[PDB]
Amino acid sequence: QVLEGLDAVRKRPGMYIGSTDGAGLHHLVWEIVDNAVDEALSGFGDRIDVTINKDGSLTVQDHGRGMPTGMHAMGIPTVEVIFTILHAGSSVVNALSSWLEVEITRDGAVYKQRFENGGKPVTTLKKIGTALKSKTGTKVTFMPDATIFSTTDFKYNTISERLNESAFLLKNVTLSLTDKRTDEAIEFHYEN
Ligand SMILES: Cc1cc(C)cc(-c2cc(NC(=O)[C@H]3COCCO3)[nH]n2)c1
Repeated sequence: QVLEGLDAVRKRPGMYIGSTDGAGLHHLVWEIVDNAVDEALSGFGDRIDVTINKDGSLTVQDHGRGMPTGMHAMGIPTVEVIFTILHAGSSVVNALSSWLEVEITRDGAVYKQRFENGGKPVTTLKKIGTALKSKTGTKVTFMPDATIFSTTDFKYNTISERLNESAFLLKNVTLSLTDKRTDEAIEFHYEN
């Protein structure tokens, strides 16, 4: 198993997300959402909020355990390793984004790391604030690289359908979509 940098993804994006059109663009969304969904499947967090931001970026927030806030080797944050080392999901999105921010909440603290220009870290994982001890979760916001995708316009209906389906499969978890470009909004939740 050979590890690679994010440059490898950028030179061969089709190999990881299939294409660089609308389908490939939305694959980025699926990757980030599936992480939140996987966490909820394990029973952590009961709502997953997706927001299409006005600047074109997209936000996914869950209330699971939060990504690891600890250190890897050489003082490098565990989360930075996940977002910058290709084990060939998260790193792929980061590599194909002009910028990405990840915010982690756990143990009364709120941490944040920011990446730019294809996943280059411009900060470390720094504590930016505090929260209630019970509050946990992960928030990821990314701006897809316009120099890679033929379209960077997220389609509300496409994402809405995918979240609806994810909600039906999860059960007892609320999935929401909010379009800040049009003020459109919707929520999905299926009981059992
Ligand atoms: C939106 C999004 C994006 C990413 C990369 C991870 C996650 C995420 C990851 C997790 N859970 C974890 O990372 C687990 C990993 O095992 C220790 C406890 O935390 N919940 N949510 C959510």
